[PDB]
Amino acid sequence: MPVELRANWSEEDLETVIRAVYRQVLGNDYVMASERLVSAESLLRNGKITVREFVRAVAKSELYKEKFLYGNFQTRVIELNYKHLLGRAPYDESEVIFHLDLYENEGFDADIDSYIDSPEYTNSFGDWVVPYYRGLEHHHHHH
Repeated sequence: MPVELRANWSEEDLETVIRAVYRQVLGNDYVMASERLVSAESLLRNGKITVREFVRAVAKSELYKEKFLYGNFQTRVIELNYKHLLGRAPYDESEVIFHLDLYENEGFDADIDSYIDSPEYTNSFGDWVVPYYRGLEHHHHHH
């Protein structure tokens, strides 16, 4: 079931949204891992910023150099972001290579912003929708 923020929302629905995007760490009740976007929370809860922009805030909220970077592979990290922020995995090596080049040009911060302003992904996959696992079923043309 896709998580979406509708214009006619109840707080319980939004509570579901924010908890889906926020990084619920292995600590049950420690109010996240020092992850506090008080401005993003209030702006989103007022329906002023989009889920896209909220994704930005959460993705780079705390020091992103946690495990998936030096204790992982850049290719794998990109796939993680791709599947977590766009809800889908890359189609070819080219997407990964593009993001690798971007990571070298500006870094991980800019990598994140790429998943936001992406025009076709926003309109088609979800603008006020929270990235869910969108399994792309391999097909034989249309026959």
